[PDB]
Amino acid sequence: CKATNYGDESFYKILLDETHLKELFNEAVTPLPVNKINKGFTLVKMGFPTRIFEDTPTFCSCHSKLVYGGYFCPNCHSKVCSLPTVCPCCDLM
Amino acid sequence: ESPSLLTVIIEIAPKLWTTFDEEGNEKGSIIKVLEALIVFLNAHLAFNSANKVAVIAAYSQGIKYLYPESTSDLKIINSDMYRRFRNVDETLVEEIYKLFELEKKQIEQNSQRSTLAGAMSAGLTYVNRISKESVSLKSRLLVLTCGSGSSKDEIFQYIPIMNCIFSATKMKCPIDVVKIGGSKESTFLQQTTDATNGVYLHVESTEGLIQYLATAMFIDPSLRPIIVKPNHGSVDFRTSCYLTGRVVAVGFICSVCLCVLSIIPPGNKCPACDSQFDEHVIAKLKRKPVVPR
Amino acid sequence: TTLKVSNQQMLQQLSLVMDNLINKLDLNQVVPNNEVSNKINKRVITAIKINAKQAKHNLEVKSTLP
Amino acid sequence: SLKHSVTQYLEEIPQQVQNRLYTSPATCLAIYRILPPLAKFFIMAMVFNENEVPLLDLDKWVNSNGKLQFQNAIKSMKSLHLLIPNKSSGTLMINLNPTFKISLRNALTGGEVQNSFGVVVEENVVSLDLLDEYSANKWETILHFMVGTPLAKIPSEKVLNLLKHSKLMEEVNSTGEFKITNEGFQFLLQEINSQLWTLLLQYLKMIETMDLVDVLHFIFMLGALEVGKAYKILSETQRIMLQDMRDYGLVFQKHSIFYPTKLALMLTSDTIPDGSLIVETNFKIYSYSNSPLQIAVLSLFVHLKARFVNMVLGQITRESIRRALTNGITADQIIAYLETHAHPQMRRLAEEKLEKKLELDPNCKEPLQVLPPTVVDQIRLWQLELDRVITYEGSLYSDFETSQEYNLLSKYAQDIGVLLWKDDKKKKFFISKEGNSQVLDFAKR
Amino acid sequence: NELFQDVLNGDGESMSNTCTAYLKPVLNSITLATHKYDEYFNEYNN
Ligand SMILES: [Zn+2]
Ligand SMILES: [Zn+2]
Ligand SMILES: [Zn+2]
Repeated sequence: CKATNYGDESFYKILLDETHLKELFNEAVTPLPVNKINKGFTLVKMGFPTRIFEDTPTFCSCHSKLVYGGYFCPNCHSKVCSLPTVCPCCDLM
Repeated sequence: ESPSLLTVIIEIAPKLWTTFDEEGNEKGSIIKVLEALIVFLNAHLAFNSANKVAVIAAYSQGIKYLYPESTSDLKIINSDMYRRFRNVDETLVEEIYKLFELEKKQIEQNSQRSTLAGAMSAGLTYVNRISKESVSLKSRLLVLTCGSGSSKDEIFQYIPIMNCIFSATKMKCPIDVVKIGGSKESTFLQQTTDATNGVYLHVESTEGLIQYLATAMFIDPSLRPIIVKPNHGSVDFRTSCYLTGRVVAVGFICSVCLCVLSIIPPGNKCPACDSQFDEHVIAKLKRKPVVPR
Repeated sequence: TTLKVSNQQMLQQLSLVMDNLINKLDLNQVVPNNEVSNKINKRVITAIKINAKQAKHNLEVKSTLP
Repeated sequence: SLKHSVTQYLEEIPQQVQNRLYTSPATCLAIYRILPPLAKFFIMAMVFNENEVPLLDLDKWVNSNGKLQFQNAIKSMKSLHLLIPNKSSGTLMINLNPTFKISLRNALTGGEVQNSFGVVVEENVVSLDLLDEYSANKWETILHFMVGTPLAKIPSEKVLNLLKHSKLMEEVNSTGEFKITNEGFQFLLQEINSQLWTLLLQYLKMIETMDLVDVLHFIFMLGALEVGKAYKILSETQRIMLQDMRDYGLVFQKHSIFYPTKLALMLTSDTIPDGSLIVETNFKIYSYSNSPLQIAVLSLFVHLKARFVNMVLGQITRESIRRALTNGITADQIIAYLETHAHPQMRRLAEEKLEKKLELDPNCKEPLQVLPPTVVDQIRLWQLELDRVITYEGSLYSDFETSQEYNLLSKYAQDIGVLLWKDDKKKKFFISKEGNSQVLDFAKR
Repeated sequence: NELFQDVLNGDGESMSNTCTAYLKPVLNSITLATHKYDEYFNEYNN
């Protein structure tokens, strides 16, 4: 935990009761702050699909299963059942 | 089945309503909306005897709680009506009297921006207070916004509204929006209703507003699942660019600040967090599709 | 990207509502005239029918093909 | 069964009388709150439009999942005749009652109401000291005279007459006393809201020639009144009605102005605990209650031994249970009172036993019992002891000339459900005294 | 197209219409991909 977190020793936690364990698990949900000297800045290409409402079912490009409604990708028009997921065709989030 | 709490976020401001009167042929249309609200709240009180009502007015220089009045009277409503109804309506109209007088004194004050965000946030806090204080109560929000007035910049409104959407969703507090004005759709308020199982309605004419209120925005939280909402518009859940300002279908977002960018920012640097992107990596996006030579 | 009211007008309009509120308030006038209620109901249902059709068909769904 | 009881009474009223009942906005508002949530939603939509909506349109609003609730809502509204189904031009049109629509419109919009909600004299009185004490004592007195405990001030003849003729507190002149019945114990068990309606509903049936609508009119608006306020005085029938209302501790009069009380407001379906007691293996009762009413009801089936200021301690005995059983109280009712008046401690220990039971074997999930099962078994066993002998009154048949005649006579008795016992070997059968004439009549025929 | 024709003659329009609707989104997606390839090929090549 220490050598892997730039020497910080606060990432190895030992509980003292069941109540504290829930707190320890909950604390991990929040994003972990990044280190200054670890720079990975970049731009990620992702699109915002538009929901549809069709009368008849159609096959989904992700599971090959018939689903009534889905979101159309703005790059290849393939439909995905749920979000957020990587498009199964163009690999665009 | 169970008592429900109704919190009406009415956005009243002479600038918003005066423009509505000028564009149309109706003078003093605020009375018609105000009169409809009084009957609408009474209708909600008539649904059950254990339900409460709250009204928050977003005036030019801030927000104020019309009902319940703070612990810190003119005759405007007949005294022969039901006691509970008058106990709320009389206070509601009286606060309107005081609020207009306060607004009139500060008429020359510069109203830089709208205060709808605060009222919606304030309403959610009131909803939380009642739910925990009384123990097993449902909640609902109703936003009466006058969009006729030409807004200056709506971008600031985006962040507070999105935060309110998550809070309402967590607390199971559907929020309905009733819009009176020129613009047919509000990209933010309409988005709020869909994401929170609410009802969005737009009416051009103030007259006959009660029919809409009693027929569309009268679905109590107890029977929400069994009633199909009358909303007609559709939402794309898209956000405008930070430089062009247009809706982006496919674009780029910064890894650090999550700022949408339709095109590569000038200077190869983020315009929102001043983060420099790698020249090689951005060149990857710039590469054109592969085609046989 | 795909008339402004003067300061006096707001004061003038504010006075009109100020007088219309203090003098008296009639809630019974809120009822429609029976000529716009039909129009209001006709358009409201128009969305109900579309929504009802959408919501009636909102594991795999049953199919008709063999 | 509160909304069911009030609603059911309204359905039995003829439609001709219902139309006159909906004249006042006050009663219409009270009746509006009784319908199911879906019914209220449709009513509110229809009140403010003076037009006709086809039936199918209202069905479109309801989602597929909530389709079942639509059937109950429309059925309830139609039975009360609030909704008038009109068919014309090949379509079944739907409209709202003109009187009901106008009545609701006035109440919501503050139109002319003809003083249905009453007037204000601006002469208020302290609610806690006077209104609460008067109604509590008056309601306390009638309850004591019903549970049988001695009390100095017996109730007036009016309420006394109502109680007797009703199933409550059956009385016999030969016995010279009044005792509780099976329904009486249930009446005590029912919460205050249902307790009050039972007496009021019985009174509504008792009145004769006093108009049924007028009594209903007065009762409904009484709840609309707010406690701790004055209300000046009304119909001629409502005058004698108002005085009779004082007998039940719902309205207080000094000797022109009448003040509603907590019970009056509670009437219109308004939304450690006192009475909690400890039941344990030793058949010892420790009721943490300080109130004569709670003490009196407990004594019906508990042999009290002593009382402290904080609580009353007693013991369950075979004599005590038999005394309640003889009157007509069922054992199932007794356990319900014990279960619903349990001590918080009992639940925790029972839950702890459940948690250990789940720990050892979580495959079994039986309904938890707050009080030890041994008390339940003994109480029910005592009930079996009282039902040890079962006897029926009637007559016996014998000496049938032909077997066919015996079979024919016996078969008919079974058909009309009057045959109790029969033996083919002896060619004998016994029939109840109630159906004795029917069997004899068939014998002649 | 061949499958639709095969179903069309075999089922006589009783199933072809339903079959086309099920496969419409994928058919449009592949057509769009070819259209994009054809459109861009003209530009870069010429
Ligand atoms: Zn899928
Ligand atoms: Zn895609
Ligand atoms: Zn950035």
